[PDB]
Amino acid sequence: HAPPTLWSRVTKFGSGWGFWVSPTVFITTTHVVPTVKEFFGEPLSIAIHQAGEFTQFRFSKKMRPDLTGMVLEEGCEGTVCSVLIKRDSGELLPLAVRMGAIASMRIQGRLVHGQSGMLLLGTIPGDCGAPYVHKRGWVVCGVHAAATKSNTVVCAVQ
Repeated sequence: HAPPTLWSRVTKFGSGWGFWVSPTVFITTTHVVPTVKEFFGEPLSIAIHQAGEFTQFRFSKKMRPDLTGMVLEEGCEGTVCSVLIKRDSGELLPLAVRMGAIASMRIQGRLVHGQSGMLLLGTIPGDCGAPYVHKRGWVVCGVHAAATKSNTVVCAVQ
C-alpha cells in the first residue's frame, strides 16, 4: 500500500505524467515532454538527460522540499511492481504488474529502452510517465511507456 506522499509525487506533465524522485529530480517519458524555455518555471540553464524514452530533470533549486529522496533503480524479472496511475478525474489506480525482461524496442518509431511486464484494470492513452515502483524494507524502477493492443505493459527505464 502506498502513502499519500508517494502518490503526491505523481504530477501531470505534458501529455502525460512525471514523478518527483526527490526535491530536485523529476523523471517522465520522453514523448510526453513538451518540445519550451523553462520547466516548472526553471529555465533549462536544469540538467536534462534523455535516453530511450526515459527523461530525467535534475533541478538546481529544490522543487518539492516536502519530499524525501527515494532510490531510482535501472529496473527491478519477477518483481511485482505498482504503477501509480493518476487519471484526469483524480482517480488513483495502482496497477499490479509482474515485471519481466529488459529489452530495447522501437515502438511507433521511438527507441524505447524499457522493461516488459504483465498485468496481474488496464492502461490508456495519457497514462505515460506514471511510475513503476516497489518497496524494499520505496523504490522507483521506471516510467510507463506503452502497452500491447490487448495485459502486457512496458516501462522505459534508465
